[PDB]
Amino acid sequence: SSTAHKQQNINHLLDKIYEDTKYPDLQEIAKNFNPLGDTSMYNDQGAAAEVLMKELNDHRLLEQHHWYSLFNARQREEALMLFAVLNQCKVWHCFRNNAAYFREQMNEGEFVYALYVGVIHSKLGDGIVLPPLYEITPHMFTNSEVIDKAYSAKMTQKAGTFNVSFTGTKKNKEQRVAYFGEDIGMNIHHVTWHMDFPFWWQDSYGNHLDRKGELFFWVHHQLTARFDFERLSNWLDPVDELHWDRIIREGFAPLTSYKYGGEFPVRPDNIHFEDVDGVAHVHDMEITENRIYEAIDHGYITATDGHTIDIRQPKGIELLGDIIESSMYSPNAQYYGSLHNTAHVMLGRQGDPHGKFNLPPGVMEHFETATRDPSFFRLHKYMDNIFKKHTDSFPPYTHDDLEFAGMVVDGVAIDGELTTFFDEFQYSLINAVDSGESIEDVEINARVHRLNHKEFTYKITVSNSIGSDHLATFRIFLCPIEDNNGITLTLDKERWLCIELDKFFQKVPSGTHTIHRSSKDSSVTVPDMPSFHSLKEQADNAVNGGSDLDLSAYERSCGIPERMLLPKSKPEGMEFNLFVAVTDGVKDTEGHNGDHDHGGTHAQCGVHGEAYPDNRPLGYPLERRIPDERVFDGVPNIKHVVVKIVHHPE
Amino acid sequence: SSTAHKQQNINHLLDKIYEDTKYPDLQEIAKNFNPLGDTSMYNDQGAAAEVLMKELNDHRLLEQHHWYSLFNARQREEALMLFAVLNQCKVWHCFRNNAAYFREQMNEGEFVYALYVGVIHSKLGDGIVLPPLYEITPHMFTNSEVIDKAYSAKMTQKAGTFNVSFTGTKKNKEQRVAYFGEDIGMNIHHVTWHMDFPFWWQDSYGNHLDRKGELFFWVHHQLTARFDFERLSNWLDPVDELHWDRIIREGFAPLTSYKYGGEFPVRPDNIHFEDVDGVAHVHDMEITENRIYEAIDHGYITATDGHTIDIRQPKGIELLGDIIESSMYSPNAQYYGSLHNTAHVMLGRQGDPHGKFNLPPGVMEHFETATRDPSFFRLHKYMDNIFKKHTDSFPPYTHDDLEFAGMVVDGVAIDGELTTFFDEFQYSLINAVDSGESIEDVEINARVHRLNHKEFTYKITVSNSIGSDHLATFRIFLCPIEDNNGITLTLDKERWLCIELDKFFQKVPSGTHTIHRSSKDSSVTVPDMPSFHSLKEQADNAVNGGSDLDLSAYERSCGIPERMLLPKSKPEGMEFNLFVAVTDGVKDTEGHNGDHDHGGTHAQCGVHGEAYPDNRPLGYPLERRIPDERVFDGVPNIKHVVVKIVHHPE
Ligand SMILES: *[C@@H]1O[C@H](CO)[C@@H](O)[C@H](O)[C@H]1NC(C)=O
Ligand SMILES: *[C@@H]1O[C@H](CO)[C@@H](O)[C@H](O)[C@H]1NC(C)=O
Ligand SMILES: [Cu+2]
Ligand SMILES: [Cu+2]
Ligand SMILES: [Cu+2]
Ligand SMILES: [Cu+2]
Ligand SMILES: [Mg+2]
Ligand SMILES: [Mg+2]
Ligand SMILES: [O]
Ligand SMILES: [O]
Ligand SMILES: [O]
Ligand SMILES: [O]
Repeated sequence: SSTAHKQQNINHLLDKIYEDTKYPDLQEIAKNFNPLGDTSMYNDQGAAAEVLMKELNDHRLLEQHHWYSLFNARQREEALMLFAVLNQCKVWHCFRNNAAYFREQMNEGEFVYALYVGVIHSKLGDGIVLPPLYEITPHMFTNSEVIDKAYSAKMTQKAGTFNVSFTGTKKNKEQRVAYFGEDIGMNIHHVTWHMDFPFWWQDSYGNHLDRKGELFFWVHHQLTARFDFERLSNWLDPVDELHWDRIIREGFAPLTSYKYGGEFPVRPDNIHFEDVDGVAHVHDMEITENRIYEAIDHGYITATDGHTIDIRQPKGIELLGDIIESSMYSPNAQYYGSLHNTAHVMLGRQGDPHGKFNLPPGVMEHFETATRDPSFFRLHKYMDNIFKKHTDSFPPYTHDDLEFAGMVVDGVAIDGELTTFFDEFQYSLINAVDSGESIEDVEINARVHRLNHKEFTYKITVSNSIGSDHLATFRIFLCPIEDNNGITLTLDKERWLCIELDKFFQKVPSGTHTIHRSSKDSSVTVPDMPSFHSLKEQADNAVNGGSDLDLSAYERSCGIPERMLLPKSKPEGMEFNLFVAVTDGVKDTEGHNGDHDHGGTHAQCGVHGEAYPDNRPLGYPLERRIPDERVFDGVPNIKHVVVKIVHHPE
Repeated sequence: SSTAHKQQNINHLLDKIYEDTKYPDLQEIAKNFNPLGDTSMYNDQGAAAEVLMKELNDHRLLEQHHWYSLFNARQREEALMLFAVLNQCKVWHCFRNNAAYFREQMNEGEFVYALYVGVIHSKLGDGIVLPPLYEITPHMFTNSEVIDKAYSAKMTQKAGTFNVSFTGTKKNKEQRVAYFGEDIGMNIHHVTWHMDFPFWWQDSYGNHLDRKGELFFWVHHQLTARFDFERLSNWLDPVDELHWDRIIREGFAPLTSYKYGGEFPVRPDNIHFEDVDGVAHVHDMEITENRIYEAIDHGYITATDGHTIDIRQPKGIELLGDIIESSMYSPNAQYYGSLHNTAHVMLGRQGDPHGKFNLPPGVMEHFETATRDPSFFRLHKYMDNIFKKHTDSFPPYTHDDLEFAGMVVDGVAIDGELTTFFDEFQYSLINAVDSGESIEDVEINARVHRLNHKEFTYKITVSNSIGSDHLATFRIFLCPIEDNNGITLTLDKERWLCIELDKFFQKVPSGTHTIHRSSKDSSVTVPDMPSFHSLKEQADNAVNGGSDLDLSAYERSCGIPERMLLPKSKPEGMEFNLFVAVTDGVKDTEGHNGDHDHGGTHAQCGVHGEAYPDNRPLGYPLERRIPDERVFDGVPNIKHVVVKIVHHPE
C-alpha cells in the first residue's frame, strides 16, 4: 500500500506474463480471493465485479494464449470489464487482489492492457512506473528472427544478446526511415498516448480528459510531420495521403510474430482497398469521410436530433477529433461512425480481407505496432488533411492577434552543435520465452540501433519593455527551409510541416535577459524507459528493508523519446528554420497557474489528472493560414533563425 | 560396409541435422578426414573433391543455418558438388567419411539434399532406407503453430504430442481438399520422384534415367487428375488452368516457417503475375510457352543448329518432357528455356516479386512443399494441357491397335467394399528443436489426420482362347462417370481425368481364369515410411550384435501413398467407372522379361537402376483421343464396370 510495495506488486503481476504466476503470494490470492466477497472495497458496491464474474462463470471470456487486439470490439469489451473493476477499487489491496485473481483467469493481452490503463487512470496508481511493454510482451516489438534466437537460447539454456536489424532490404527505399516507426520508444510513446487518452473513455469512469479530441489531432499531426522530416533527411519525398479509391503504393512485411496467433500478415505493394468482412465496405469509409467534410464545410456538426453544433470556434477542432477518431465523446456516432479506428482495421486486414486465410490482425490493429507499417503515415496524413481543412477555414491571425505587447525576441541561438547519430540500446526478451517448472532462467537480450542526438541548450534573448515581470510561453518549432527538390518554401508552405520541439512557461523580468533551456527539459519528450530489471531491483531494494526512493523521478511513458527530438538530417548537413514564438503566459495559462508544476510532457501528453495547461489552439501560432508573411515578420515576439543539423554516421 | 552399418551411419548423419554432430566417431572423421588425402577412393581420382574443397576453402559456400531451395541455381550447384563427390566414392568408407566431413562444413539443406540423392543414385546406397524428410526437416512439413508447441515443449523440457490441423478456415472452400496436397506422404512421394528423376541429371553421373521426360509428364498428370478427383468428391469444380495473362484466382497462406529464413510467404487471392527480378519476366514465360507449342504443332523440335527432330513418334512425348521441365536432356535449352521449373519460381515469388521485403522462397520453390499451394494444381493442369495437345495429335487407336487376340475380360469385380475414412498418424518433431549441450531430449510428436481406405482385392475373370499360356499386362484405371454438375461424361471426356490404380504383369494360362490382385500390391503406391525412430531401432539392433535383417522389405519412398489409392468420395456414396485393359505382356515387356522383379512402384516411379519395364506410352490405352466409343467397346480385352466408393466420416 506504499509505493515500493505497489511497484513490486505490479512488477510481479507483469513478470512472465504467458505463464501462471510464480509468486506464492499471488498464487494464494488467485486461488482464494473472491472478487464478490466484500463489495465495500468498490465505489460501485461491486457492480463491475458482478459483470466480469458473470462473463467468467458463463465461459464467455477469451481464452489464454490467444492474440488480443484493442480494435476487436468484443476483446476490448472484455479488457475494459477488468479495467472497470480495478478502477472501482477504493484501496490498493482491492486493486492488487483483483489483478492477481483475473491474471490467472483472463487472456494475457486483455489483462496487460487492463492493468496498464488501470494503473494510469486510478489514483492508486500514482507513483507507479509501468515496465516498458517491449519487455513485458517483446513479441509485439521484436522481429521474428530475434525471437527465434531467444527461443533457441532458451531451448539450449544459453544466455545471449542478439542484434535486431530493421525490416526489409536495401532495395526497399522505405527501409531508409525504418528507425522512426520501428523505434521501440516511439512505439511506447504511441501506445501510451492512447492509454492516457483512450477512445473508449467515458467520464462515468471518474473524470474528464481535457481537450482529448484536439490532442488526438495534434499528437498524430506531429507523428506525421516528424516522419516526413525523416524522409526529407533521407532523400525521400513526403508521404502521399491515402485515399479509399486509389492504390496503397507502399506494401509492408513486418517479419514479426505474435506469441500466440502466428506471424503478422504482409501487405503487397500497389493494392486497392478491398471490403473487409465484419468491419466495413470501402464505400462506407468514403461516405464517413464525406460526412465529416460536410460538417467542416457547413461549419457545424449535426446532432442526433438534427440540431446544429457550431464548430466555427476554438473547440470546433476538439469536437472534430471526437467525431473523427471516433471517441465516446462523439456527439453522433450513429451518423459520423468511426473513420480513423475503422481505417486502422481496414488497413490492418488487407492481407486477408475476407477471413479466408486464418491470418491474425495486422500491425495496424495495435498501437504497439502500428507505426511500423509505412501505410500508418499515409493514413495519418490523409486524416491530418481533414483536420487541416477545418483549421485553414479560419481567418489568418493579425498583428494584434499575435503581438505580445512589450515582449520582443532579440535573438535566438543554440549552445552546442546539432548532431545526430545512432547508438545501441538493449532490452530483455526473457518474458517472450517459456520457462518452468523448476528450471532456471538465463539472460536473453535484444540489441537495437536507435537514433540519438547530442545535448544542446537554447539561448533566447528577450526584452521585456513593460515595467513589470511577466509570465511568457515559449513555443519552439523546427521548420523545413527547402523541400526534397531544393525548392524554397514559403512560411505558409512550411508551417504545417513544422515539428514541435518545446513549450514552456517562464517569468520574464523587466529588461533584456537571455533565457536558457536545455534540450533534455523539452515538454515534448521523455527519457528512455527504465528497464524491467532496473524497476525490479529498485522496488525489491525498497521493500526488503525500508527506503523511500524518490520514484517521482521518471517522466511519463507518453512523449517523443528524448533521443528522437531532432530529425536524422544528413552527413553533409541540412539547414532548418528554428521558429520561436513568445506569447502571453498570463492569458495562455489562465485557470491553471504559471508557477504550477506541469510535468515533463505537457505539450502533447498533457498533465496527468489535471486540465490541459495551455489555452491556445494546439499548434499556435502556426495552425492558421499565413498568406502574408509580412504579418509574422512585424510581430516582435516571433523570430526564426537558421540552424544546421549534421548526422554523424558510424 | 554392411547394410546394418550403412543404415546406422545414415541414421547418425541425419540425426539433429541443425546442430554439430553428437556422435564421437563422426566428430573424429569431420575433424581429421581429408577429402583429398587418398584420391584412389574416387572413380574420378579426386576431380569432384577438388572442386568442392576449392569452393569451401575460398569461402564461397552457403553458410549453415540458412534457407535452401533446390530451385536456386547457385545453392543447387553447391549441393550437387557434394553429390558429385559422394557419387564418385568407390566404397562405403569414402561415402561415409565425405558425408561426415561436409555435414559439418556445408549448409544443412544442401547437405540433406546431396546425401539423399547420393544414397539413391549410388550402388553403395542399395539396401538403405532413407528416413522420412518430415522427421529430418520437420519445418518443411509442419505448420508454424505446431512447431511453436514443439519449441515450447523443448523450452519447457516437457514431452507432448500436438495435433496438426489443415491450413485456412472453413470459409475457404479450398480447405475441403487440403488433405491431398498437405498429406506428408504425398509430399514425400513428390520430393522422392524428383530425387529419383532429377532435372539436373546428366548421364556423366554414371547411367541413364530411362524415359524420364515421359515419366515427368505422367507423374504430374496423375497428381493433377488425382487432385481433381478430390475436388469432385467435395462438391468443387475442377481446377482451372493457369495462364500468364490472367489472374491466379486462389491465393494461399501456408502458415508454415523455415527453421532458418522466416515464415513462408503468402499469396493473396486474385493476383496478376508480376515480373520476378532475377528470374523471368511474365512475357518470357509466354514466349517459352509459344515456342513449345510451335514444336508440338510443327511436329518437330528445333535443334541448336536448326535441324528438325521429329516428335511424331512414340518418343516425342519424352522429348517434350525433356524440353518442358526442362531437364539436362533438353536438346535446346537456349531456345526452349525451362518453362516448368521457372514457373515454380515465378509462382513461388509472387509474394515478393521484386525482392523488396526480404521474404524467403515460396512453398512452390521446394518439392517438399509445392503441393501444399493450391496454385500447384492450376500450374500443373496448364502444363498438362501442353502435353495433351501433343498426345491428342495422334490418330485414335483402332480395333487392331488395341486387340489382344484371344484374350477377353469376361468380368471385373472387387472383393470388399470401397470405403475411405480419416485416421491419425504421428511423426517426431525432435529434429526441429534445439538441444544441447549436455541436456537430455524429450519426445515431441505431431499428429495429423490422413485419408485412408479399407483393403480390397480385384477379381478379373479372363478367358485365354489361345492354346498357350500368355503373359498379360493388367492396366487398371478409375474414371469419373459424371462431373460436378451431374453431367454424364463421354469416354473421350473421361479418359484424361482417369487415375491409374494399378499395372502388373501376370501369366494367363489357357482357359477361363480369375485373376486376384490385392489393393496393397498396387504398382502405383507405396506404404507409409517407417519412422526415424523405427529405423534407428532396427539398425542399432543389427549393428550391436550381428543380425541380417531383411531390409529388402520396404518399397521405395516414391509412389502415391497406399492410404490415398482411392479418392475420398462422399458419405452418400459416389459411383465411378473401373476401367481394365489387358494387353499383350510379351510385347509390352520385350527387352525387360516378364518373370523379372519390377519392384513395388514401377507404374510412375520406374525400377531403381533398371530400364522402364513397359514399352507402351504412359497412360496406354487412354492417352489418345477416343472420338468413337464403338472402337473400345468392340475390343474384348477392355472392360469397365461401375463401382461405388463411400466415405465414412468420424
Ligand atoms: C552485434 O552488434 C554488436 C554491436 O552493435 C557487435 O559487436 C557484434 O559483432 C554484432 N553481432 C553480430 C553477430 O553481428
Ligand atoms: C488431439 O487429437 C486427439 C485424437 O486425434 C484427441 O484425443 C485430443 O483431444 C486432441 N487434442 C486437442 C488439444 O484437441
Ligand atoms: Cu495513434
Ligand atoms: Cu491512428
Ligand atoms: Cu513435381
Ligand atoms: Cu512441377
Ligand atoms: Mg480464433
Ligand atoms: Mg540472404
Ligand atoms: O491513433
Ligand atoms: O494511430
Ligand atoms: O515438378
Ligand atoms: O512439381
